Amino acid sequence: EGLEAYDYHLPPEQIAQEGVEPRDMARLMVVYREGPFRVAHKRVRDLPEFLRPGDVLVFNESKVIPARLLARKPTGGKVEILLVRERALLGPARKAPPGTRLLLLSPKDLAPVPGLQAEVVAVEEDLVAHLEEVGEVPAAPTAGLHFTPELLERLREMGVELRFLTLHVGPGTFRPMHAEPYAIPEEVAEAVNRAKAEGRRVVAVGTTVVRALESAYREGVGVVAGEGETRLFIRPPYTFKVVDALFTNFHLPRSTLLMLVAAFLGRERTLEAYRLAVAEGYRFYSLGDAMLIL
Repeated sequence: EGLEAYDYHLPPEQIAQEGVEPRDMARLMVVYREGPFRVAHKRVRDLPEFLRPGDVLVFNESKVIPARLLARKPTGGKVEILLVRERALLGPARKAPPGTRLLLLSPKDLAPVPGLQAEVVAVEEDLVAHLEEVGEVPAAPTAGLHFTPELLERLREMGVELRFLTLHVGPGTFRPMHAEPYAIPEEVAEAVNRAKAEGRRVVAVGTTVVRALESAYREGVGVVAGEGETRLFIRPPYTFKVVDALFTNFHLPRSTLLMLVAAFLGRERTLEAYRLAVAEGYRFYSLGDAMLIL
């Protein structure tokens, strides 16, 4: 058993190499946690049919956390380096034309980090090129990609709340399960708790949202606003305290993501639905189709 309990045959061909356009034309398998095994073979654009006014749809929007770096040109001039994204390529700070700089140890001794170097290349592209191994201390498709401005508007029009929490990404988060740093806005925490108090559904869009909401839950309080971090491995058995429904991609065999879905939908029912998805020609992974568990 072990990892074999979450295994299934996934034809390599069904792992989407490109997304569908419009994005909400991707297929959507609707499966239920309770009652008899039953699914609806739809498209993401059909989501409104399965939601209702008052449902709270929670998404994650990645927020980049730049890195505060201190350098020094070989000549002697200081220069700040706000490493933003592209790994370690995009940044901006201070003057000094396109030249070369030496990475200086923050605390250590403010001395030149061995081998750590960089040189200003182009400008406003996708503005610097570093060398050596970066110092620790100092873009990726997800379930949300399936939504279009149109789908979002249709959801608003039917009274579905659209709430967004923040997943922190970028150089400013580096430290080295994969820890997940996040932030939940006050209005979001408040909206989720009021919905629960009123018996309204909290619908998670993606497992990142699931992990953040469940990690932010406090007994006697509900979900707390603010920053947080979670390295919790959600897997069977697990009782969800916040998430009432889940919109998520089709995950790879033996993946921890599949394990999280298994905890929400049930391991056996999850494997059954996945086998059906395979047999029905669904596309898998990041650019593939989606699943809605109600």
